[PDB]
Amino acid sequence: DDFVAKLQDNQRFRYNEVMQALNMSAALTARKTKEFRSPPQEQINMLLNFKDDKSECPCPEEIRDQLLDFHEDLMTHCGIE
Amino acid sequence: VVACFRMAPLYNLPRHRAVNLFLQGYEKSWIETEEHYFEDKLIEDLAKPGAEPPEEDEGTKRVDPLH
Repeated sequence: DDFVAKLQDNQRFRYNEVMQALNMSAALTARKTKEFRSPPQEQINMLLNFKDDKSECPCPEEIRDQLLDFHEDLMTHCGIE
Repeated sequence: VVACFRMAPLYNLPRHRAVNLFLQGYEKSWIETEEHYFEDKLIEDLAKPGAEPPEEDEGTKRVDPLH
């Protein structure tokens, strides 16, 4: 409930920055906003890709840490390690 | 291209729909990919003859749980 709320707020902020920065590089804006032009399921998939160190996702460290902590708590609840 | 532009990013979507999408994406991206090795311990614990002489057998060796 709150993880998605903060993720949505950040995606609004990044889109605002993209729109404000569109006027300096139009060619960049294409692949820069392909993320916002991607389907919502693909958006979820690409923003939830900070597992491992591939790090192509635009998710910031502060939002990443909350999910990395909740995943550890869930794994402990499941008794995995 | 304006048709792709107008299509709503996640921040326009209602909270519950985005939550459902996040649940699905989290499932595939994290829950499926997470792996732990337990077979070598499970098949060992099952194969262990459990205290058959300690508890009252007084007969042929009872089949182990794996058996």
